[PDB]
Amino acid sequence: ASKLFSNLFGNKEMRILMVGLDGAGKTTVLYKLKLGEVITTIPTIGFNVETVQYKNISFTVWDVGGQDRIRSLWRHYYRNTEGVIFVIDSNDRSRIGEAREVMQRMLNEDELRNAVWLVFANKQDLPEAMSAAEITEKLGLHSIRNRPWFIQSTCATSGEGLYEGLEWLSNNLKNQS
Ligand SMILES: Nc1nc2c(ncn2[C@@H]2O[C@H](COP(=O)(O)OP(=O)(O)O)[C@@H](OP(=O)(O)O)[C@H]2O)c(=O)[nH]1
Ligand SMILES: [Mg+2]
Repeated sequence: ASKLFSNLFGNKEMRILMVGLDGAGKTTVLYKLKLGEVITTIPTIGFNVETVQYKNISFTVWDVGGQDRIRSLWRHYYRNTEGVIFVIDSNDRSRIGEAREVMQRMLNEDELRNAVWLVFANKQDLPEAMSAAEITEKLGLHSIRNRPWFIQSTCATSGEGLYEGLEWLSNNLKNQS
């Protein structure tokens, strides 16, 4: 319903996990992609998961936070993930430390070791927000080793940057059977 993601994604199977702190703009991203109905599943009371399935592309999304208590189920999703999209509210300096802590925990998860890392520096339409370079430094992305990563400036409201990021992801994502 969006445009040409059919040519991009083709018929390959990309299993994508999109997470980030609440308020980052993940749900906005899902709807803006216009790739399919956003499905809400609650595998466990209090744990809301949103999914979008487009041909062989799957997006699984949920909110994370500094005080998260990971559950076995989370790791079940992790094992089935080929690419991770971590969404950041570029205009929230008060929570960038929290995002860093959460993302660092994920970078150290055994079950996510092979996933390529795409960071969405979202809400870039706000001039007072942090730049992608600032976010790259704060998250410590340059210290990442043996794992492809990329940071993309985005505005989920307008959809700007979303294709560029998913393009990188599609070209770098490593398939796992
Ligand atoms: N300026 C701006 N805002 C954005 C962007 N993306 C999402 N937002 C806004 O950020 C708030 C949270 O987005 P949402 O998708 O629900 O976040 P989440 O799902 O990650 O928790 C929403 O504000 P509301 O509660 O006011 O609707 C939404 O409109 C963006 O690129 N730029
Ligand atoms: Mg949401």
